[PDB]
Amino acid sequence: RKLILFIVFLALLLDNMLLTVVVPIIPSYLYSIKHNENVQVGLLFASKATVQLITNPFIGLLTNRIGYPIPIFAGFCIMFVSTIMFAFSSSYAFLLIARSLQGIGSSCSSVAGMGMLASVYTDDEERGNVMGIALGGLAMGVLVGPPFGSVLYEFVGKTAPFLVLAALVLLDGAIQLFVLQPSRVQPESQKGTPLTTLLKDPYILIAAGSICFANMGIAMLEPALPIWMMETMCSRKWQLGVAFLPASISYLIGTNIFGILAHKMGRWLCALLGMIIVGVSILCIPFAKNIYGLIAPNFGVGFAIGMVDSSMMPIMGYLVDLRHVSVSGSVYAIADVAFCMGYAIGPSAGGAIAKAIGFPWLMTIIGIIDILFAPLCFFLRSPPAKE
Ligand SMILES: NCCc1c[nH]c2ccc(O)cc12
Repeated sequence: RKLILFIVFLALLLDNMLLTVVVPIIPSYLYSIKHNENVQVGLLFASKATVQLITNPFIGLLTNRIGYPIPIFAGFCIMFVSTIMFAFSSSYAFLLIARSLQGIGSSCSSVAGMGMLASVYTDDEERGNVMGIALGGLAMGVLVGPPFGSVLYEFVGKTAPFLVLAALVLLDGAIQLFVLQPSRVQPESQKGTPLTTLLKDPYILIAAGSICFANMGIAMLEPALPIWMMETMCSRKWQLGVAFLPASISYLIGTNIFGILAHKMGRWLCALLGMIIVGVSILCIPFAKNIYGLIAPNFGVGFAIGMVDSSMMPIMGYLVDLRHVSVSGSVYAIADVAFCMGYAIGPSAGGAIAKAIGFPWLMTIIGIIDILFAPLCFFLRSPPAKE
C-alpha cells in the first residue's frame, strides 16, 4: 500500500532526471561534432513533448479500458530503451527517435502512475494532499539531472550518465516485480469527464495559460542556454551543468514555502507574483556576461516556477469541482496538457527565433509576454457558477 507511492515517485524521478541530463550533453555534443544548429536541436528537444501530447488520449483510453499496471510496465520498458539508446547512438536521427520514444514513456509513466496512486489512496482527505509528492518527484529529478549529466560526462565521457541512469532504471523495474507480470488482463470502470469537453470552457484556459507560460519560459531557456554559454567561452568542470543547479535548489524551496503560504494571501495574488517574477527574472539572463552572473537569475526562475506550480495545481481542481463532473484523472489531465503544450511550443518557436533574430531577444520577448500576461489572473478572484 505504501510502496506504490515510492514507486510512482521514483518513476517520475528517473523520467525527469533523464529529461534534464540531456540539456548539457546533446547541445554541446552536437556543437562539437559539427566542428545554425538550433534549427535541429530545437526540434530534437520538442519531439518528446509533441509525442507525449499526441499520446496522452490513447494511453487514457488504454487505462480506461484495461487497467493501470500495463501502461506502468510499458513506461518502465520505454524509459530503459530510451536511456540505452541515448547512451550509445550518435547520429541525429537516432537521437530524435529516442527522444520520440521518451514521450510515450513519460505519458505512460505519468498517467498510469497518477491513476493507480489515486486508486490506492482513494478519498480526498489523504490522496489530495499526498498528490503533492508528484512535485517532490519532479524537484529532486530536476535537481540531480544537470550535475549528474555534466560532471561525469566531463570525467568519464558521454556514456557514463545514461549508463548509471540505466543502472537505476533496472533496479526500479526489478523492484516493480511485485505488481507487473508477463500476462495481465485488468479491470477498470468509468468516471469523470474527458479533457476535450473540459477545455471547451474558456475560464479554465485562463488558469492553464499561467502554468503553460511559466513552464514555456524554461522550456525555451533549456535548448539555448548551453549554446549561449558555449558561445561565451564556458567549460564543463563546475561550469556547464552547475549553472542549472541554483534553479533546482530554488525550485525545491519554491514548491514548499509558498505552497505552505498559499491560503494566507489568496492563491491568485501568488500566481500573479509568480508570473511577474518569471517574466522579470528571465530578462536578467541574457545580460549576464559571466558564469557567476547566472546564479542570481536562476535562483529566481526556479523559485518562481515552483511558486506557480504550488499555487496552480490545487486551483485547476478547485474550479473543476465547481463547474463539471470531477475525478482525479480530469484534475491531472489539465496540468499535464498545459505542461506539454508549453514544452512543445517553446523549443519549436525558439529554434526559429533564436536563429533568425537571436537568443537574448527571444528571452526578452518571452519575459515581456509573461509580464503582460499577469493581469489575466484578475479573473480568478472568484469564478461564477454554472449548471
Ligand atoms: N526542461 C528544463 C529542465 C530544467 C533544467 N533546469 C531546471 C530548473 C528548474 C526546473 O523546474 C526545471 C529545469
